[PDB]
Amino acid sequence: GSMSSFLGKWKLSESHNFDAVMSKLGVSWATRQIGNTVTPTVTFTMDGDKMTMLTESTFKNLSCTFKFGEEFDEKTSDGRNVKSVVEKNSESKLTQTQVDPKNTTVIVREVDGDTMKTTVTVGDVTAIRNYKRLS
Ligand SMILES: CCCCC/C=C\C/C=C\C/C=C\C/C=C\CCCC(=O)O
Repeated sequence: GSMSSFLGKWKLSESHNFDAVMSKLGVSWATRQIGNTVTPTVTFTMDGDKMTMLTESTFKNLSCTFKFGEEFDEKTSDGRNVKSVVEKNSESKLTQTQVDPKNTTVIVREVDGDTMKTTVTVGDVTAIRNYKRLS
């Protein structure tokens, strides 16, 4: 219920054009390289009206918890302090916009069966990241 398809765990399987989006984010060379190697595992759980998305890689394990529509501060993996809002588009889709003062990153995550497609957009640049559902 409310993001039922999002519940559970997810491992990255493919990433296309990701160095473009986060060169544009000014992510350092070194953190970008790690971004291009590691395959995070994100977990969602819905807990009442608050959803939590945990990301686990060898780099960092970050997690954050949000109401939909409700702005909230966040530290990104790379280290930018951003103001985020996650909107519910549908039951199989949500959209996390991330505002720092240099750029705004929009992150569409969309569940379709065993795939969650994560589209990441900074201005005119776009990367797509697919996660295969675990178990
Ligand atoms: C612990 C984080 C692991 C991710 C890779 C590590 C570093 C990459 C560096 C910067 C990434 C910065 C911005 C990209 C914005 C959103 C990506 C999350 C999409 C997803 O949910 O796939």
